[PDB]
Amino acid sequence: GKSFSKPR
Amino acid sequence: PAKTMEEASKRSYQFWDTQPVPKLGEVVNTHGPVEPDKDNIRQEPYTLPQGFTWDALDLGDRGVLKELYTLLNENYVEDDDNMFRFDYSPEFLLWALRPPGWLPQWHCGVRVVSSRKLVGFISAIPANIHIYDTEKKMVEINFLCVHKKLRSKRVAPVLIREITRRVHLEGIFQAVYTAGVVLPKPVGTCRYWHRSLNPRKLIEVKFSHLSRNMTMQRTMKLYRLPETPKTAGLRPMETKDIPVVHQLLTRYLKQFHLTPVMSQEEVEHWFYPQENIIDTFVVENANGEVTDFLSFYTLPSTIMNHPTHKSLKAAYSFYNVHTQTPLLDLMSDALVLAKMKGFDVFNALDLMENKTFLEKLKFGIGDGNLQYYLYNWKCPSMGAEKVGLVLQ
Ligand SMILES: CC(C)(COP(=O)(O)OP(=O)(O)OC[C@H]1O[C@@H](n2cnc3c(N)ncnc32)[C@H](O)[C@@H]1OP(=O)(O)O)[C@@H](O)C(=O)NCCC(=O)NCCS
Ligand SMILES: *C(=O)CCCCCCCCCCCCC
Repeated sequence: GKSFSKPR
Repeated sequence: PAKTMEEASKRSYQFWDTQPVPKLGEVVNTHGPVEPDKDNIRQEPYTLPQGFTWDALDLGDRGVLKELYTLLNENYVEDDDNMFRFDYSPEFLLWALRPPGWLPQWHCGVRVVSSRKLVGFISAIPANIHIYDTEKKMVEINFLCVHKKLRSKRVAPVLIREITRRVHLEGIFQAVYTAGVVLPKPVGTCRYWHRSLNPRKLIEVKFSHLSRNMTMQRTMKLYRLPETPKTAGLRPMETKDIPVVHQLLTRYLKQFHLTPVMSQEEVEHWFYPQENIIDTFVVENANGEVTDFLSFYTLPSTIMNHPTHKSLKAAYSFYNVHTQTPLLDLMSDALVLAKMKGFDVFNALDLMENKTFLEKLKFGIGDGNLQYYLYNWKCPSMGAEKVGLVLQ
């Protein structure tokens, strides 16, 4: 992305 | 930077207020450019702070490509907790940055005059974009990066204005881009979801946590996958599949409101398999006809400051087209294939029809939004399920 996500 | 939209409307945007984008607060009921095309373009590069110079990067030079790899490996996007950082490979960067139509002046680097150290970058690639009822030639902006030591010094606005200028010179006046931050003004807001493939590793590195009421043994059994895919006739895409994959993609995308319009050459570039970069599998049925395909690209991340686990291997859902195989079955085989190829996690956004399978296939919702933006184009926002564009 332009965003490193992780499980909430 | 703001993460929530409500938190962003308390913010003032000293740079974005000067740009032809809608204001965060206004509602858009029109379809068209924010401002007319310019018929004279500034010929001179914008001025950088003293001691820094522009340098267009020849990514065909192995040494220069490696400098960009290192800039991004050390300074590009991190998660919120500063535990993980994208680790785009050199060969992946070539894939992302030299698609058909790529231009050398659009690989826009900034160097320290004395040391020549690469400290900044921004890129454009050309792309034909369908937005509601309009097809426009645009650019896709990506890989905006300022060295950590140069941050908060007004350098990113100069990179943006300079790439804008260099794109204007080529006759293009619209762009599409994505950000994890809220800016004026999202055309669409998507959400990353994650499907564990190696739950143990993910927990040890604190990418994920154990669910409140279940054990590690349970978590491992929960995420176990078959050893091999189930869809009849699934195989890797070959050169002979380029036309039908283009056909399938083009027809499938018509149902969304923000999509690329790819030539057959662009389809070859973006989907033809390259190990450790892009995987595409087609379904060739009992009659020899290709009726579906799945695809995902390879993007590992550095695990920062960890003594044993240094990298996290992630697969990213790309474009998945179904016409005879159920999408749910297609994506289950994607997961199995990613597991087989050694990935630790499988990521996918909630755009296109992905919400129809995310929960059923045991994805967990992420903490990061991916906002989609258009530059110099006014149109109504759309729900995630109407976004049909995936960027690297
Ligand atoms: C993004 C990055 C280039 C910004 O550089 P910076 O030194 O922190 O920001 P600057 O001081 O140069 O100027 C900030 C201006 O550019 C805007 N801006 C910040 N990040 C932006 C981004 N990814 N895209 C577009 N504009 C951005 C800011 O909103 C601000 O404009 P504003 O006054 O209207 O709010 C830098 O932080 C970076 O390299 N981050 C890691 C890679 C990355 O792109 N992360 C962004 C994910 S959303
Ligand atoms: C993430 O790296 C994307 C960063 C987007 C920065 C803003 C770009 C705005 C559009 C500039 C090009 C306009 C060409 C007409």
